Amino acid sequence: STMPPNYVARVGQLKTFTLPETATGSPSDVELGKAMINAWREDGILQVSMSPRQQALFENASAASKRFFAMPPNQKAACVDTQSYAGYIASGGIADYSEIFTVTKDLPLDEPRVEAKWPCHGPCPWPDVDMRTPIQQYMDSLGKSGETLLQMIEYGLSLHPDTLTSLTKDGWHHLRILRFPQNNSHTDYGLLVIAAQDEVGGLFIRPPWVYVPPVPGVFTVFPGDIMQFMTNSYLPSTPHKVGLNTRERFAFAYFHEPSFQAVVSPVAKLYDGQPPVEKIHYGTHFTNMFMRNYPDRITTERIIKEDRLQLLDRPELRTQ
Repeated sequence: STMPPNYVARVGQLKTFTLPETATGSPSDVELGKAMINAWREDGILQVSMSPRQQALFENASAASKRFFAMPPNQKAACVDTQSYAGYIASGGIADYSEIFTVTKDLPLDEPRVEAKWPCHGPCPWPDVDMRTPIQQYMDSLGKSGETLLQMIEYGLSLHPDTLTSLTKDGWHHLRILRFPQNNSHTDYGLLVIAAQDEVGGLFIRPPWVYVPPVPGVFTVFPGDIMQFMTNSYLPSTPHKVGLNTRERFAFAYFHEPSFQAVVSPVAKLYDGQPPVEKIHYGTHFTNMFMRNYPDRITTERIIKEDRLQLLDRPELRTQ
């Protein structure tokens, strides 16, 4: 077993599926959607086989990840932006700290949303184009898989068409490039979390702890908090923790998210009788989570100094 030491968990026997290239509402899509829902309600997590074209993009993105983390520390620490939370975040012989490079929506300085000084909207601090192109193409392939999974959920739950896919139009998709060093419970604010890992392993989940073994050629998908809110605990939020192994581990964390301007509301079908009157504005939910997780960041201080949080109450940031 590739399980990190000093940890006690059960090995997971997850179901593996193959997503169709285009969800059309065929009887094959309805049967596949219902099978994925039962897997999420029983084990809390399922695996999806990568297409051979997606495997090439994962290898290119994994190569650009190791090339970035091989740079000197001061060259990586300079990858910070004052308008966007994307960039490098550190922990502390070779290395001994957990490093993360978040990639939010990359918008130039002349974009209307960045000119209006909206919170979290800004350029992405890429160190070079050699890292920007492969990681961007990897996010585009994960965006296609994330949308097909949402169409599977609407077909399995027999929801009205475009019930979930209409929220992710220009969605605030962001990717978290992780690196965990040698050994010598977190949540997830979103609809679906697509995670890909190497052969080292160290991912643990909590069914509705269980170790997720590394399987070549597949990525793992588990819902988050926003999915549980809309579905009335039908698809529960799966907590995840990472354990340090004997060797360095590289992994990805993709978040298929609604639009920054979209306001999610519970599904009236999945609620007995009347649904709650509560509504979550994702733009306010996203900024509140990053301002709490990264308080000492220059991005948070600028939002506080320039008082950009007052823009979250304007209707232009709530209609899309």
